[PDB]
Amino acid sequence: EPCVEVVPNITYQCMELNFYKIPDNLPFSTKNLDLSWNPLRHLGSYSFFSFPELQVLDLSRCEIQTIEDGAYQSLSHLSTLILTGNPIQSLALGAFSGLSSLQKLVAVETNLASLENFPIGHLKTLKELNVAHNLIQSFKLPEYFSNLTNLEHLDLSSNKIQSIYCTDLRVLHQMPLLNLSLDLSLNPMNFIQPGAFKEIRLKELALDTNQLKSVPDGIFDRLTSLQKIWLHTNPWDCSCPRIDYLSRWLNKNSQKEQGSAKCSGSGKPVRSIICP
Amino acid sequence: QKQYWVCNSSDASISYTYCDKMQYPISINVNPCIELKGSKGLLHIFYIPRRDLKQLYFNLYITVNTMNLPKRKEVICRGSDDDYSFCRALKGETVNTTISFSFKGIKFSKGKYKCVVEAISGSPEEMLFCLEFVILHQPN
Ligand SMILES: CCCCCC/C=C\CCCCCCCCCC(=O)N[C@H]1[C@H](OC[C@H]2O[C@H](OP(=O)(O)O)[C@H](NC(=O)CC(=O)CCCCCCCCCCC)[C@@H](OCCCCCCCCCC)[C@@H]2O)O[C@H](COC)[C@@H](OP(=O)(O)O)[C@@H]1OCC[C@@H](CCCCCCC)OC
Ligand SMILES: *[C@@H]1O[C@H](CO)[C@@H](O[C@@H]2O[C@H](CO)[C@@H](O[C@@H]3O[C@H](CO)[C@@H](O)[C@H](O)[C@@H]3O)[C@H](O)[C@H]2NC(C)=O)[C@H](O)[C@H]1NC(C)=O
Ligand SMILES: *[C@@H]1O[C@H](CO)[C@@H](O)[C@H](O)[C@H]1NC(C)=O
Repeated sequence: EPCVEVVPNITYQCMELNFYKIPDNLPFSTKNLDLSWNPLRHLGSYSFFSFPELQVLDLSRCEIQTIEDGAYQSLSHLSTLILTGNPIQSLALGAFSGLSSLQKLVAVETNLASLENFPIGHLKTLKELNVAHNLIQSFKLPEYFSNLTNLEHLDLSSNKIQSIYCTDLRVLHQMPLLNLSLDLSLNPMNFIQPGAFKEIRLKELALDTNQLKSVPDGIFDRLTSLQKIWLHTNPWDCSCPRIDYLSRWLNKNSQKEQGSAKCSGSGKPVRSIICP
Repeated sequence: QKQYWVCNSSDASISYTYCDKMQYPISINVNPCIELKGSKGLLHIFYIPRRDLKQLYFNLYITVNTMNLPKRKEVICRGSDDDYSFCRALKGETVNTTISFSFKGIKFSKGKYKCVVEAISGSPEEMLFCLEFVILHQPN
């Protein structure tokens, strides 16, 4: 094969080999297949019917722009599926069908604007979905999230999100055992509406390197299981009594915070401000 | 009710009194002395904890003339590498530190200022002591 072999009948790296179509001169038991940087442009029905045994698949930067129903149809054992940097624009409302075993799913920078039309709905076994560096402005998990009864990490960093509203995390209410970690870093966020996290169960929450100047008194207060939280490198306003709520909260949850949210202009830790 | 004079100053005077049964010794030197309208200085402290300063933190009970501010917790010594050297202080160890401090003024008020500072730390957190700090005013 013009491909490379790292593990016989197991792992092939057909990377950078100018393919225009899915090879197949590769064993039928292959388990790990890297097809990154190959002008594949379109993935049509059954695009992989020759690898019923794949586990990990990489299709990073493959200029793909379309994926239709059953594209991965017989990849029952697929756990990972990296679809990074692919100018997708049309996405089959059946695209991922057949991915019964999927667990991880990178979709970094795949020109996404909203998870509303992101057909992962039936991806029950999914464990982590990274849709970082995209074009999402409003982040409002849609109903289908319900079926994501195992999702434990959801990255949404570096998008175009400027604000967190109530509704935005709603569906989670109906998710009791959800030990979800949620990353929302490097976003143009500067507004979190009150009641946003009320009655929600986040294990880890990251709101660092955004543009928050202040938050709503009690915004976290009723946030079950929260073990880690990032709030550093933000343009925090340390004026009394505004900052008060947080300054306290942090002190109360010191062990929870990672890094130290500081004061804009001051540089002084927020947790050091005792207001009158 | 044995009052201990900390430091008399141009804008006020400081003093404290134990608010706990066991009344262990403490050398608290503020230098210079707090100026109620703002000033920095060196809080100097000599003590000797009965408990490992590990998770050391103060519960502050401030009370300005007319009102008092809810119970505020202020952590010192997180499990961090950034903590003040003394967070290493085990039980019977001597804590002879000095610490910089900067007090940003209070604008126009002479009433007496009463602040209680309940110290807590060590594995199962316990009270290391309590101190009632009274600070009287008379700008001349
Ligand atoms: C404030 C340092 C005083 C040093 C000398 C203290 C002498 C005896 C202690 C008595 C209790 C003092 C309690 C002070 C509480 C107020 C803190 C504060 O300044 N907050 C302002 C606040 O200050 C912010 C922080 O500045 C500094 O930190 P940073 O530079 O990182 O930000 C301040 N820190 C410092 O200047 C240095 C330190 O705290 C180091 C303390 C080290 C303690 C080590 C103990 C070791 C013990 C070892 C053996 C176990 C922060 O205060 C920390 C207070 C800890 C008190 C512990 C006392 C233990 C005594 C043990 C014997 C302040 O929040 O600024 C606000 C404005 O922000 C824009 C002020 O509000 P305003 O804008 O409306 O004016 C705010 O002041 C508002 C008035 C205040 C009441 C003031 C009452 C009178 C206090 C007179 C001393 O709050 C109601
Ligand atoms: C997310 O976290 C929740 C809540 O912390 C997890 O629920 C917990 O699940 C365990 C089972 O893994 C329950 O324990 C059960 O009872 C005893 C344990 O003492 C054991 O004999 C049983 O075999 C079984 O393990 C536990 O009661 C239950 N809730 C709690 C905390 O009381 C859940 O597993 C996690 N799920 C996800 C999606 O991460
Ligand atoms: C390739 O896989 C086949 C299928 O079992 C096996 O016959 C062959 O030995 C493998 N390659 C070798 C010789 O290692």
